[PDB]
Amino acid sequence: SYRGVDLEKLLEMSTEDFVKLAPARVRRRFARGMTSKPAGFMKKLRAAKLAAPENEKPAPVRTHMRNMIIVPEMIGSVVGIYNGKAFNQVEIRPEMLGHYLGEFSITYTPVRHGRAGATTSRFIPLK
Amino acid sequence: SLVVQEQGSFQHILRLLNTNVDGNIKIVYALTTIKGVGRRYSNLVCKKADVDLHKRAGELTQEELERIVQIMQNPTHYKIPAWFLNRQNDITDGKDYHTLANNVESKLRDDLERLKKIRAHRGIRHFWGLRVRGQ
Amino acid sequence: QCRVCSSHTGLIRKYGLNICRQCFREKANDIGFNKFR
Amino acid sequence: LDQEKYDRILKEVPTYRYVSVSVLVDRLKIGGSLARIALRHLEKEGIIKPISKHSKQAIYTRA
Amino acid sequence: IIKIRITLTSTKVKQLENVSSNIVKNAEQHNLVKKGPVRLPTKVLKISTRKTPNGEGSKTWETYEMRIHKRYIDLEAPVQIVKRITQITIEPGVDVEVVVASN
Amino acid sequence: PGVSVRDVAAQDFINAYASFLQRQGKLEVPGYVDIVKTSSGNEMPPQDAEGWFYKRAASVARHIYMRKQVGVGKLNKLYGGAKSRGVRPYKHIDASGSINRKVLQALEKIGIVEISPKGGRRISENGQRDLDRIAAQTLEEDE
RNA sequence: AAUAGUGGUGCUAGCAUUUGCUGGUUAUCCACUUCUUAGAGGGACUAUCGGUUUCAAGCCGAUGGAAGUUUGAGGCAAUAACAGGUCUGUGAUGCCCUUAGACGUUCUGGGCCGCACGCGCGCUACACUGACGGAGCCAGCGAGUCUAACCUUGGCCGAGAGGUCUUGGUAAUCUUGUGAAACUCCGUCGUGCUGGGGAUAGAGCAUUGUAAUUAUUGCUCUUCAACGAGGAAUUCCUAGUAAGCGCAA
Repeated sequence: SYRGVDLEKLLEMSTEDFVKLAPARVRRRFARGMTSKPAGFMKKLRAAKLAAPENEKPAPVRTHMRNMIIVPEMIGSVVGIYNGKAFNQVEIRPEMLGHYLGEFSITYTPVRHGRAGATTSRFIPLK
Repeated sequence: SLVVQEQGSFQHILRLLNTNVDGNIKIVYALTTIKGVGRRYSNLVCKKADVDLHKRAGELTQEELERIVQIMQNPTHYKIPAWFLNRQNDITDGKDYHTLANNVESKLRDDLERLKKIRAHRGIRHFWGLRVRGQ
Repeated sequence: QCRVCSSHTGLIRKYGLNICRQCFREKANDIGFNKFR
Repeated sequence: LDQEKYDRILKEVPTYRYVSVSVLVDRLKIGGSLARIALRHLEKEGIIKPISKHSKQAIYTRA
Repeated sequence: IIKIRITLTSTKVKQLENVSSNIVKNAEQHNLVKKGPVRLPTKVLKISTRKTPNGEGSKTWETYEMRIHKRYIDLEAPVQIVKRITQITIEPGVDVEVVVASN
Repeated sequence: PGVSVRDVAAQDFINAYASFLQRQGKLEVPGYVDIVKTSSGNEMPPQDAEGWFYKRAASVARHIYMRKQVGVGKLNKLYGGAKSRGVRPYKHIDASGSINRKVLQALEKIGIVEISPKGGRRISENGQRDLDRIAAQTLEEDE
């Protein structure tokens, strides 16, 4: 329901007006380039898709994951295998639409103060 | 110029949706005391109001206080372009509206709380900033 | 390019010669540059 | 809001030596444009003997 | 028998007044029409670079220079007069060009 | 006893001329004159509500007087201000083009300024017998 | 000296007109170098008078002079313990794994980029010698496209941001007179932390590349939150110098 539309518009609406209900960057990142080998997840996403009961697991392939837009073709699928060392555990939640596939993995642990009792730095020094 | 001497009739308190205006100023500066409207926004609506641009509160016609919110509540009805608005192409309904003073906090928390907890339509690593370092 | 003397940075992209500036001070003579002021 | 802009100025104008914006703001109600419009009215009244004027300031004295 | 134009843009100013003299010398022994060697404003090149291989020390810099001078002459002559004399005024470091632009 | 354009006031000569143009009313004044300011660098639409459109259109005729030609890029780089950037240092102003594109075209309808073969829009004998003649009508304002 | 410029003769438009003051541009043609650029030379030596001193080296006034602070500013000049001087330096070190190399690449997210205090060298302030709005309108040294996308003006659409159609420029010709800013008049504003000051932010439109989320940058509208001249202390900058103001590589 972006434009007040039906939020069950899942298979009925294609990828083209998917871009029409979306902000400006993917409204440019749509004819940005006809990818072939970076379009290799989609040739292998359908290699294992929807052949399961309720709630599945896709066929993740080692990529560079962080860069593609989210597709409507997602349900609860735990995307992500190894593709390096910083792991990308990407389960799908249910349908929160219009975003990159990058905003899920580990990038920085939010560790608070170990010994940060010198908060930024000192004052003007004097001994 | 001249000496015009009116019988007071000036209101230290106004009532335009819980906004009490010290109206001994210019009327475009009077509306800026509310939230969501500034002098970049209130500039044209008094020019849309078709009045004198120097008046205080003691000389305003009583229909115009109805009129100024009427143009406000009907923004696109009287030639306001798309680049003259706050809230634009919404994630829930796609339409475009502007906001008054006491409801900028509306469409604010609920629109951030989805990015705060639900791991929303875009907010999954925009998920700790107004939560851990700026809550 | 990294030309010679522990440098791939601070290259002189101007005037189309592309020299690492560590290895410019010793080559600026025979190019025909000279200091005067 | 009828007499304070009516008696101290329309009668007690020629009491001073010269006139600037300094004397007119001695009342805390006569604001900037209110003090400005005072001489702007009074130049029509002919009491102002002008000396020099530009956009930052004038030099005005009475008749 | 066509109006021509010669340019010479060199960087040894002592070795440009010998060449520009013998250009106007053998033309005036044949007494052609000419206009004098017009001398253009010179061009200087410069590059500031600091003076250390590493980075540890105090800071001010260098400044290197290279000077380019350029002057040019217009001329008219029969082609047999000019096509011999432009081949005997060679000198290293010096550039010579012929332009016969008669638009 | 006969003057050119060059021996009148500068600021005042525009004021007497545009006020005559205020009596004319023969200008394609678009709808968005209330909203759109002069550039991006300025903060506000001007304190003139009406006569500013007469103001800029008068002075652009005043500037092509001494000149040979004017394109549109020139009066972009002209119009008297400094771009604020906030906490960062300043930079020069560059002016908007749509508000200058039509007002240059808004004088071809009244025979003032037109395209030179060299590539800019300039006065010809249309203004050279009339715009000076109404500049000669400003000589009555000299007394 | 058509790759600078004026001075006329013209074609030529205004012209108060009436002798006139502004224009007119390739080529209307001729004559010019003062301003301009670059070669060749000249010119300042503290000159000439008056003081002062062992009457010495010199230092102070004086009038002349473009110039009288080494005439203004730089470049260049070796005694020494920082084992930071290392380019296919070789060390001319024998262990670094120094040969399923932990030294390559392509092919991968994460380097300078996590809360509550800085000695980080001024940045935007704290305002009427001010903001905002109209006008007036002045410069200097540098830069650039072929095996290839660099400069960019008109006519274009649009509120910017930009997009499209064209050109011009291998270089005093084109961008570019780089119409820079402070300042300058005419206004609006009225001393309150208000229209001073926009620091965190949410909604949007654009561009650049294989790719901008952890906002790469840029224009919209909102929000306006510390901040009333600074305790003890302590300073890259020298008469067109100190300070503001630039926005060229």
